[PDB]
Amino acid sequence: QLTATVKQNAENARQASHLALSASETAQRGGKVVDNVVQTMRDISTSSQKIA
Amino acid sequence: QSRGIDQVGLAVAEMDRVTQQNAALVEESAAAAAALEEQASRLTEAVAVFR
Repeated sequence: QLTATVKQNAENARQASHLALSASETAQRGGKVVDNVVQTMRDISTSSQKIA
Repeated sequence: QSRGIDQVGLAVAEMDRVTQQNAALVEESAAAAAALEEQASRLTEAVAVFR
């Protein structure tokens, strides 16, 4: 019974590692996507001010 | 798992005492068996005088 839970906890650890690792990479890729928008919002601000 | 190990710990504790009790029976049986050798050796030795 213990071996059944050990392999279960060990198996879930590998599955959770992929989700945790994928979540980290998903945040890094999403971070750059959000950082690029920051420069875009400023460009639109300068563009709007240029129209003024 | 912690609760399961506890059952194994208690199970081992029961075998620990049983193992010690078995040693007494094994040791007592060895001492009792050795006594038969002394008694048996005395019978064959007592009648050894008769050719």
